[PDB]
Amino acid sequence: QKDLKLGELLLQKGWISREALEEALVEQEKTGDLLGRILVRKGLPEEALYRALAEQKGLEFLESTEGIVPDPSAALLLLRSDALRYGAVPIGFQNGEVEVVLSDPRHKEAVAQLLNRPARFYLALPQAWEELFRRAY
Amino acid sequence: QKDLKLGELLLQKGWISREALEEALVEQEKTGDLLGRILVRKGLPEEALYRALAEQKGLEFLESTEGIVPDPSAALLLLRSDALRYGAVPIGFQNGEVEVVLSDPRHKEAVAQLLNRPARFYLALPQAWEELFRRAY
Amino acid sequence: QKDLKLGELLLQKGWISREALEEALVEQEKTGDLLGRILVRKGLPEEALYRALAEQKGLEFLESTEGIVPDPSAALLLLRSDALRYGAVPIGFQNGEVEVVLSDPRHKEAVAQLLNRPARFYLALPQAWEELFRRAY
Amino acid sequence: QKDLKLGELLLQKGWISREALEEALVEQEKTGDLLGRILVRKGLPEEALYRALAEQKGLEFLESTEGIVPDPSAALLLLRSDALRYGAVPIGFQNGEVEVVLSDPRHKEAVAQLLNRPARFYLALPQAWEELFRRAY
Amino acid sequence: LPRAKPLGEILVELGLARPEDVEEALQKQRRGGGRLEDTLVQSGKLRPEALAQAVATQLGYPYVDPEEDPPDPGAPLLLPEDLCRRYGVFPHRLEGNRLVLLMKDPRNILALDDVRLALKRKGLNYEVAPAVATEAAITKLIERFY
Amino acid sequence: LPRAKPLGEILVELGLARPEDVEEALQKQRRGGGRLEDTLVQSGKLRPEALAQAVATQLGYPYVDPEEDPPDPGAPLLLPEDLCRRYGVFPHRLEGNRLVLLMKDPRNILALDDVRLALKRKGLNYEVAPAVATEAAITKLIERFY
Amino acid sequence: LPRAKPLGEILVELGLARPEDVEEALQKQRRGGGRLEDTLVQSGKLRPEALAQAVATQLGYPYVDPEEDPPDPGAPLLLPEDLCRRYGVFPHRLEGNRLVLLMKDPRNILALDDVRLALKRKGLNYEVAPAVATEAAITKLIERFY
Amino acid sequence: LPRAKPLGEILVELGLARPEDVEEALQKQRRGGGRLEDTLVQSGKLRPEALAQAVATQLGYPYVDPEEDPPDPGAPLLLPEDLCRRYGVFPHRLEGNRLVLLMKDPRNILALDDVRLALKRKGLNYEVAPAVATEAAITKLIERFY
Repeated sequence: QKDLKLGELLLQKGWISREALEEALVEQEKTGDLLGRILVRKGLPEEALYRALAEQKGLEFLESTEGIVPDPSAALLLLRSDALRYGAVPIGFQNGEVEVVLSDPRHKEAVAQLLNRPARFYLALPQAWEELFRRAY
Repeated sequence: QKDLKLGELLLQKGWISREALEEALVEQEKTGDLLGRILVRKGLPEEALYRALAEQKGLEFLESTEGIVPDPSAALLLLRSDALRYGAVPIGFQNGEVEVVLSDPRHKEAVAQLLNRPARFYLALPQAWEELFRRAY
Repeated sequence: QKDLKLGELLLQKGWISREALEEALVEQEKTGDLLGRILVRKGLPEEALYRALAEQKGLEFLESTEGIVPDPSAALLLLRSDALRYGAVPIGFQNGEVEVVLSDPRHKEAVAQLLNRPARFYLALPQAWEELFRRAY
Repeated sequence: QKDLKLGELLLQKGWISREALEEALVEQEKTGDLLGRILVRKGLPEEALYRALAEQKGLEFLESTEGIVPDPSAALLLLRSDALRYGAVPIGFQNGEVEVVLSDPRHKEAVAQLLNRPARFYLALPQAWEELFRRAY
Repeated sequence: LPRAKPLGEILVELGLARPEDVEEALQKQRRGGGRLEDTLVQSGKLRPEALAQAVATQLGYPYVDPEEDPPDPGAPLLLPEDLCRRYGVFPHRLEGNRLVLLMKDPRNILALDDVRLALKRKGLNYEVAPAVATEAAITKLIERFY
Repeated sequence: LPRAKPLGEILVELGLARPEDVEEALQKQRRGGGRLEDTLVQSGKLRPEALAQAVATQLGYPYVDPEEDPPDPGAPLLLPEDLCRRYGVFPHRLEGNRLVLLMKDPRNILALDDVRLALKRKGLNYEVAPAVATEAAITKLIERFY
Repeated sequence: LPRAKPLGEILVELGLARPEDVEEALQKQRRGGGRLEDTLVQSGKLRPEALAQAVATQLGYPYVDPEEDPPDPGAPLLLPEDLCRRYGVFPHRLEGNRLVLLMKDPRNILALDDVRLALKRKGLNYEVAPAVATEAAITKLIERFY
Repeated sequence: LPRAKPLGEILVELGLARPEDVEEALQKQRRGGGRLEDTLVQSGKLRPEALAQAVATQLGYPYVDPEEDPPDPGAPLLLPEDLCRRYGVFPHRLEGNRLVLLMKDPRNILALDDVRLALKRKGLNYEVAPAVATEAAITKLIERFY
């Protein structure tokens, strides 16, 4: 349930409008999805979402489309289409370890997935995540 | 159930009348409410309680809810009446760290309420701790 | 189980009349009762017994309840009559051992108290136990 | 069965008379008792056997009845007469410890006695064994 | 009270010492040259607890109990034994350069500040975030790290 | 170097400072001599996010959370706590010659130069790309490793 | 210290000696170079156990048996092994500036002042509470805990 | 001291040696100036068997094989290897002040004196709790622990 406050940090960074925050929050309370993956599209860039969120939830920062690698061994838990609406996907796979891309670390329902092996959460650019989603699973 | 005994430290530092201790212990068995929470009202001058309790459990001797802000999600975990006889509305709620500011960590029957997960204890004045409910539930 | 000859320190350290030992030793040998509690009152001071048992069993002699402070972890649940009749309270921890204060470490029904955890046993006089009765619960 | 010929060394060392060796050795093969033990008192000072055992078998070199303390907790494990022929008194007891002190760990007829629990061999005289058994058996 | 007012009188407010003890200590500091707290300790008036309970409260500083409270093992790299002894202080919890300057008497702000500056002489660029423990516990705490 | 855009003006482009705040900081470069980047942090002409984001925007940097973002054991070996705290920095993951350096101001060349000599004399080839984080975590990253 | 009664004389009061043993042993130490506390038994008069229980008694302190009483490790490290061995003493309970010192001879001021200095180097400004023990028992205590 | 029944002649009386070997040992006395005792074994004249029983006979000693008898690992440090091997001795179980010193000849007073001093200067209070054993096996035992 906690982070160093999504929405608010994004507003402080000049990344979202006050309206993006509030409408997104209404959608959060209405749907169960949380504010972060909701702020985006309501005014927030996903890049901005992810950058602030990385600071907010204990995440190690991830790479661009020239960096992060797809792997069904880990990704077979979150479908490219779930990954797409979520904004998140597992990264690579060791027999004893998975690295994971988050979107919104507060999205209670979704952040509960991804970890398809002992694993660690990370976060960065949506460009990377989209290409990753579509190849990973 | 380990402590330096509320009511005894209180008498030792000039914090209570002896009668506060004796009657509050009776009410503490007959109603089951915490001795300390009861002592304030039975003849203990507020801060006097918390300072003894902080000595009893080796706790930080704290400031008010200006800084010690409660958690409404955690507050709604307990019936506020459970939390009130307990002597605190919880702050935070980690699996190995609920933050609790009890009015009497000594009282063996009400002290046993609330902590579905163990607490790390700290403690300030009752003004703060009752405000802690006003600020959460 | 080995010891350093219960009864011998009592004589050698000038703690008893030899009579305490011989009568008591005979009762241990003939009745099956234990030499520790058997020895006292036979020409053996209570203090004298406990200092011998303390050394003989690798245990420690205790002073009055200014020293033998009960541990509420158990003492608030413990009946005052248990503190008195076993002459015993389980206390704190050290290494993995929890202290057992006892009226007689040879008297295994009392050493039994505590033993959910490893323990070193500690020793004291009937008055230590009556005072502990009076203060512990 | 094997060792550095327990009991023959004694002749070499002047510890026994020639006659002691010849008689005891005939008795060894004839009776099953072994030369080491059989030689005592055949022209063999018992101590000299222990010098030989300390040398030919390697048992911890211990002492006579004025040295080694009897203890029925263990002595009752083996019959005094056979034990005397065997050459040992089992001494002392902890749940995890018994000492066995033996004059003839060659004894083809019964060498395996006593050390069938957390115990090991030590070395001392029949003089001690008989007296220590009579004092505790 | 306790609040701003000197140790002794604030001890009265928490039942730690009486108006009489604090007045005699004031009479003593007239030649003693110390603070009410120092003459209360010097005159044999204070309990280690008396100090800790009222002084922390006095300045909005925490009263901490070192048997449990953050006996930070890296904090002696900022306020070492040398300095611990100099002011009757101990380095509870580091915060950047900051130090929870556990002290027998934070009422003596200038002593907290002298330590602050002395922290630079030993380690990081200070910033005292002071506290007090039972004076006896401050002593035991210091012993635990040297 | 680093160069690219000026920090002050970027703070403003992000809507995280007034040009008026940038100018006062510049006046500090005339009223003390620190450069715009030093003067902004010294004069408080940066919304916290302005500094961090503006530099991340100005030059190009990652957003991390140092509480968990790997405090590589080589990091306390690499850059000492006194220096680290003075310049608001602490190494995270060491990457061969390179470094992800936690830093309050990834553009401030003076701060970076003092850091550089330490990161040059020990561990790395400097090759530093400082990271963005809340000061609370910068503080904790420096604080916890030494 | 405290000054103490003569050891032999306290043994007389306890029914453990004649004044003849006290003075004869005293005349022995006057030539021998040892203490009355040693010569009561070195002169072959009084039992060393009697002497051991009696010296603390001689001072108003208890008999404490070293094979029983807990040698709180801080205490033997507080007062070094060589220094302990030197006086026939072994450290126990600590509090504030206090140390219980279990001695074959509680009267032995060489310990108490050299101990004082050791305690002060550690951080305790002395307040030793001598207690007495059988020399062999503290010998074993000394052998077992530094 | 020690005294009792002289080793030379008893080595012979036991039927384990000739008077001629006592004399050749004595020739070492004539060619070195030591005692019988010493030379009976040091010059290699009287049989080891003679010494096993005779040394044991002269003063009262046990005889034991060092390769097996519990060679108390701390005891080897009680007598530094060259002060151990030169005299054919090895420290076994310690008994408080006492040492079970296993030696080729516990009556060889020259070798024994060098060892005794080592067992007080380097060792315990000597108070030997001795035994007899060939030098070869003893030496192997010494080597195993130093």
